[PDB]
Order: sequence, then C-alpha cells, then structure tokens
Amino acid sequence: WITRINAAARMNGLSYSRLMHGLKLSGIEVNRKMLADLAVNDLTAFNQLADAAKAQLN
Amino acid sequence: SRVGKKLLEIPSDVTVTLNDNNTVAVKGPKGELTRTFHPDMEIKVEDNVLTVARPSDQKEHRALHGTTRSLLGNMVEGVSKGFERGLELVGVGYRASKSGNKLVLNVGYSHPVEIVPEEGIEIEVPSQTKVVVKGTDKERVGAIAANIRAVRSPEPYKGKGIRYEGEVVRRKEGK
Amino acid sequence: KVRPSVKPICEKCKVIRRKGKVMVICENPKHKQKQG
Amino acid sequence: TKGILGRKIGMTQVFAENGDLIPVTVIEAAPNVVLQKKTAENDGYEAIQLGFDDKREKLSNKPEKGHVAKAETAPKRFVKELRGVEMDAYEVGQEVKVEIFSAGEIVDVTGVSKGKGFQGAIKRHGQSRGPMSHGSRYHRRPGSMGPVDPNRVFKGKLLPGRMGGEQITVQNLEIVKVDAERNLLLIKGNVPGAKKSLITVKSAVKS
Amino acid sequence: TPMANASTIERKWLVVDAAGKTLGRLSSEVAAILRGKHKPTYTPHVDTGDHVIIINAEKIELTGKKLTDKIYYRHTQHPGGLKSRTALEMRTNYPEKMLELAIKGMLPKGSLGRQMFKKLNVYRGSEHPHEAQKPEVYELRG
RNA sequence: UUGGCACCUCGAUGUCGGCUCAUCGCAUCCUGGGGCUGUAGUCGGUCCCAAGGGUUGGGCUGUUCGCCCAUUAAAGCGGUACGCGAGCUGGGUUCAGAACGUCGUGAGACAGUUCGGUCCCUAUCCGUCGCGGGCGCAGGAAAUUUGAGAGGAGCUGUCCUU
RNA sequence: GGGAUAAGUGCUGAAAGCAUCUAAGCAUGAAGCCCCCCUCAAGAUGAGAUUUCCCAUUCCGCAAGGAAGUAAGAUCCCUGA
Repeated sequence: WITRINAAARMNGLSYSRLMHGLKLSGIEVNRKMLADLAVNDLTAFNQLADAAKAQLN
Repeated sequence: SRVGKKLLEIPSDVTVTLNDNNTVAVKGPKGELTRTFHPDMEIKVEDNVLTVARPSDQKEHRALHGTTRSLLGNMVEGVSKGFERGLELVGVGYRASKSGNKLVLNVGYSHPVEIVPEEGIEIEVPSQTKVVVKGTDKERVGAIAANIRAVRSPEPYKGKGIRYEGEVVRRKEGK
Repeated sequence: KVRPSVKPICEKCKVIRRKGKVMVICENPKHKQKQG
Repeated sequence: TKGILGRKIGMTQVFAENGDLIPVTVIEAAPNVVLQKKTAENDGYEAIQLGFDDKREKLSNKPEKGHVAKAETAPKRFVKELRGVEMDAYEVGQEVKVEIFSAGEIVDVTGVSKGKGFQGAIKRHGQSRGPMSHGSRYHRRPGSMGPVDPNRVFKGKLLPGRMGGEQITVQNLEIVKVDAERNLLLIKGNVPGAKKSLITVKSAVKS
Repeated sequence: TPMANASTIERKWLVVDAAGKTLGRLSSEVAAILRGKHKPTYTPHVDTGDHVIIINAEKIELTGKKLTDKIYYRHTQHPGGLKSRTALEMRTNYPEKMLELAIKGMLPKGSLGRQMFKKLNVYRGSEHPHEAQKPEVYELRG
C-alpha cells in the first residue's frame, strides 16, 4: 500500500516521503496504511486528505 | 600571451558572415569556407574586425578560446593568399609528373604512385624535382601533402623520396 | 621505448601528455618514450 | 549473376584441343521457366523463382496448378529462387535455358549431397582411429568429451550422426560446352549430389 | 480485504520520445509505467501494464565515453563464442535491441518480465504503425 | 614447480606417462602491422599491437623433461582433478613370487636396482549429436522465402619477373 | 574486396603568443573486429514474408457454444530408392 500511496500521491504531485510527513503535521492522523490506501477506492477522498497535507507543506 | 584576444582584419575582399549557428561562412575571390564552431564561442564582428568574445574562464574554454579565432585566421587569409606547400624529391630513379590530374610519381617501388587530389586542391608539377600542392584549407592542403610524404618516407642514410621544403633529416653514417 | 618511469633525458625533450599517456617527445628519436 | 538449375546424369571424360583429359559432368538443366518475379517493391528483396522438369497432372495440386498461371505452362516440380540477377531482362514466361553460358564462364554450383546414412565418428568428421593392437580396446570411437570442472559436454564436440543430406556449393568450375540441341551442360570436375538429383548451376563470385 | 484487481483492468498506450535523453534515466521511467507504478489499482501479479511505444530510437544520447567503452556481450552456448559489440555499432546498425535489452534488464524476471516486455514496442523514429490505438503523449518527469 | 597448513573427501575423490578429442588464457614461435636500432642492402636484437590460423617425423629411455638425427614460415609456453581409465593402454611406482647390493643377531627392510604380476559396469538424469510424434503461429492448405541469430572457413612455402 | 578500429604515422591548431597527433576537427593503419564466401535457420511465442488454392455447410443450444458430414489438400495400405 506504500506503492498504492505513491500511485495516488503523485497524481496530486507529492511523494510518499513528503506525504507521510504532511499527514503527520497537518492532522496527527493515525490512519491505517491500508486505509489511507483504500482512500483510493473512493477517490477523491484521498486527494482531499492530500489537500490537507499541502497546507502544512507551506 | 593569448591568441584569441588578437584581432582579424579584413580590408578587401574576403567577406565573412554570421550564418547561425554558428556556421561562419567566409567568402572572397578564391572561394568560400564553412567551419562549424561549437556554441560557446560568441564571435563579435566589428568594422572589418572579426573577434572572439569568450563565454567564461575555464580550461575547457581557454583551449577553445584561441582556436576558433585562429581557425578563421587561417580561413580568411586563405581566401586572399591561398596556401601551398613545397615537396622536394631527392633520389636517383625518382621523378615526378602529373597525368590528367593524378600525380604520377615514379618512386623506386616497382609500380608508380598516383595521388588523386580533392576538389579545390591544385597539385602543381613545377619540375622533375619539386611538387607543389595549392589550395585553401590548411587542414586539407598539408594533410594532402602528408598523404604524399608517406609514399617514400625519408630514410636517414640517404634522404630519399618526398620531403618538405625545407626540412632537416637526421643523418646516419651507414658503413 | 615503453616504460613506467617516463622522463626526459636531455633538455631537448618535451613532456606531452597525449591520450591519458604521459609521453615524452624529443628531437633525438631514442628519447621516444611512453607509459602504456 | 546468371543461374539455371536442373538434374545431372553422370560423369564423362572429354579431351579437347590438346592431349588433355577433363573430368566432365552432364547436366539436364534446360529449360527453366520464369514463374514469379520476386520484387523489392513488394517483398523487400529481388529474386526470380525458376521451375524445372514438368510433371504430369496427377502429381500436381490446385494450389500449385494456379501458380503456373502467370507463366501459362504445365505444372513443374522443382522450384527455387535466385538472388539476384541483373534487373531484369526477364519476363514471367520466358524459357531460360543453356544459351547464356560458354567455355569460359567461371561458375559456382550448388546441390543436395549424396546422403550416406548414419555414420560414425571417423567417417563423419575425419576423426582418427585409435590403436588396433597392443591390447587396446579403444578403436573406431570418438573418445574424450571434455574436462571435468565444467561438468558438461561443450556444444560442438563431434559425435556420430546422419552424414549427408545438406546442400553444398562447390565453387569456381568451368562450364565446358553448350548443347542447346540436346539440353546438356558439361562442367569440369565433380559436382555434388547423387545420381539424378537437382543441381543449381549459378555464375560464380569472382575474382 | 483490501482491493486487488483481476481482469477488470484497462490498458492505455503511450509515447516516450527519446531525443535528448540518456538511456538510462528513461528506462527506469518506462519500466515503472510498463509495470504500473503509477496506477493506484496496483496489485503486483496481475499485468497492470499501460504500455509504451518508443519513438526516435535513432536519436538516443548517453553521456560519457560510452559509445565506445560500453560494450554489449551476447555469448552463445558454444565455447568462447561470445560476440561483443560497442554501443556505436548498436546505435547505427540497430538500436531496437538497445532499448529492449535495457527494459528487459529493468523488469522483474520470470513470467512477468515476459509479459511486461510483450507490452513494449520500439520503433525507429518517428514512424510507427499504431494509428489505430491512439497513444497519448507521455512527457517525462525528469 | 618444491613447499607450509590440514579446511571437502580414508562406509574409497584412481595416482605418473602415452593414444584419442580438444577448448581457453595470452606473458608470442611464426604469419600481418609498426617504434627504435650498436638498422648501408641481406639476416638480426629489442619493445609494441594482434589469438584468426598453423603449430612435425624419428632414435633413446616408462618417462614429462632432456640430448641428438633431418626437415621446417615456425617446431611457443601454460590452465582445464599436473584435461581426458563408467573412452583405452599399464611401461614405472606400490600387492603377494623371485633375486642382487646394503643394513639387522633374526623375522625382514630400502624414493637403491631387476624378471613376472585378473584394469569390472546392460547409461537413470543433465549434457552432447542426429532423427521423429504432438501442439502453436486467430480458418484450413501447397510452394518459395526474408534473416534477428547460430556455426564453418580464417595457415602459408617456394619459383620467375620487376 | 567494403566499413569502422589497435600500435603507429599525421595535417591543423590552442590552452602555454612559438612549439604541441588532441584538448574541439579531419585522416591513414593489422592474418585482428564487422560483413562480404559457405552452411543452418520464423518454436524468431517478437511464430515474419509473398504466390496460388478451398470455401464460407448440415443439425442442436433463443444465445455464448457444441457436435455430425465435407471442399482445398493430406494420411493409413501397397511397389520401392
């Protein structure tokens, strides 16, 4: 599922090495890594979490 | 103690363009020469003055600095003067003439040697002894005469075969 | 000649590093050396 | 390069012009018919199929009966290409025969060699027999395969097999005469292939 | 019970132009697409390849001396019968074996490194008969 | 190579040398091509690149090696279980017999010598070299092909003219 | 024979005003390399090619599909080389 984050995180222009920093800051989100994956089954629910990532990437 | 900061003068009439990129096309009475230069060299053409404006200072650039000027300094003054070389046959059963435009040398090999010149190269036959090539490109003319000297390279005992004018062969006392 | 200690002998010898090979070139053709 | 193909018959001796003695083959190769012109505008390369030695209609099939329709002649057994003639001077339907050749044309000749059957290591490769006496049991046999450390036989170690049956070019022959009256070639020397096999008589690769 | 696709996957043809690019940094960018390291429905055993038709096979640069110092090796099973060849012979004669050998070196070998490799095509620039599949142009990430 | 050590094998890994069949590495004997020459031509020394090919018939001894006979463009080294015994020969070492010198009081001993002295195997698998039967190649068929790829060939001596 | 190369041999020219086979640029050069010469060869699953053939049945399964009879051709069987 770490590949299944980069196969979605790079759709929105981020990397897993940066994305999992974003979820650790903006939010203290303890999301399951199969379930921040699953957030792909119903995209763009994942992108709106990736939207939450980029706000503390600035 | 540089070369590419020297200047190239063109009074008349060897005209030079800035045909990009960067195919600097000489003209003139003799002909036209097209040396293609690598894109770091930024030639500034003043009033009858060709120059070199270098991009920067590295050993890549400095070794390419003086050359691109002094290729043109061979080119531009080659469409006014031309260039020529002097071959000097020393030997006994060794002689020279042309036939058609091949250069028939009866060098002491059991078959005569013929040297076909290229376009824009005129290898004169002045006499039995000397042979003169005449053209425009120094990297062609001297290179054609280098294709001639290796017919019979000069042996050190009796200096034989083709030989540039003038040239000092190191001499051995064979006994 | 070919040797790993390429040096000029007389002062008429130049040391010209052609092709990654420290060659010494001179007038007298018994100075003709190379490491290679 | 010109080339025709056909059967041979056998060997003769024909002396000529001197006190000589020439080993001469006899070839049936006339006449060939141009059946199809392979063209590089369609197939990439240039060739001409030639057919030879027409057969009766019981021996020929409807895929191949219609193949001779462009030349409009009888069905015909032996078909092969020839890459690649001077282009063209040929038309599909022109009866190529012996008339090209002469006494002096240097000629390569190809054909399928006389198959001798399953033969052992001496006869198939020129390998050498061991000692026939001195108590030695090793004779007639190929012997040592290879070393020990690679633990295998290297590919190419010669062994018994079926000798023959390949196609062999034999070069630089001299066509002696031309017999368009009898459809007969005459070639100096030995020509590969058994009695009555098919033989392609090219022109050589010279010089 | 996460999701793992099987025979419900749709494949999309691409084009990579290798013109002023190294060997070398695009093979690892074509392999990941052939293997499918960008579709989020990525299940590793199920042939996820949206696949690439390479154009300008005659134009590939590669830095350093490696036209003349990098040498291929295609050894047979015959003793000492290797046929080596420099890259300059392979850039001129046929580079169709240059890239396909590179991608076959990229992929996981087995029965996917055949199936990922059956997906790729290489065409010498710039003509390719794939009008009837319409590949979108994949510009590269660099 | 003579060695050191004793780490695979003493419920067995056959040891010297020949015959066959080779491959491979070049640190090259030639042959191709060159620098230097203390190279006048001739023939060399020496250093460079180069494995494609060739690299002999004996006498002697078990011999590898070695010397010598005569040729040759030359008669290269070296690895591959000092290649190769489920492919062969045992001529020696190292089975018992038998002697000789030497040693021991004696049985006997000796890398000191000599004459004689059962070399087993129906090929399972992988290899190798040939032959077939399926199947596939988006319908079945018959001919001729193209060539990605695989091999084979790759040696040279004289002589006459110039 | 062709084409690129080894060691050479260079023609130009700088950095380092001259010089300098090299760094940009162009050559020549070996029984070496790649072909040409000869053999295999589309099982080359990347299964290529062109030529000429036979045709586009009869029944079931509404359908996907399955059988039975058949053309082009071939095979068994026989005389053999």
